[PDB]
Amino acid sequence: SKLPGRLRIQPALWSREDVLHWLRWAEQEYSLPCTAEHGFEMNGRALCILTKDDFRHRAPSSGDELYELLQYIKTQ
Repeated sequence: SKLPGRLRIQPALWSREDVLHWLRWAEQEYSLPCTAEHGFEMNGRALCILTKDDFRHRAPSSGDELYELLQYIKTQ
């Protein structure tokens, strides 16, 4: 329920591995269908430039809550 320590940095600094870790953490945290781990093959700087519509394109069932989760982490 608490964010993994490696993800406790501004997301623009996340590695590609961190992004994948984040998606797996979010799927567990939100009970999501798990069909999203391989639609964000990019690091955090790339992830942070995607729009909400891009998230919906890449994760049609969960993109909005993933985007909103990322937006919250960007405030931390």
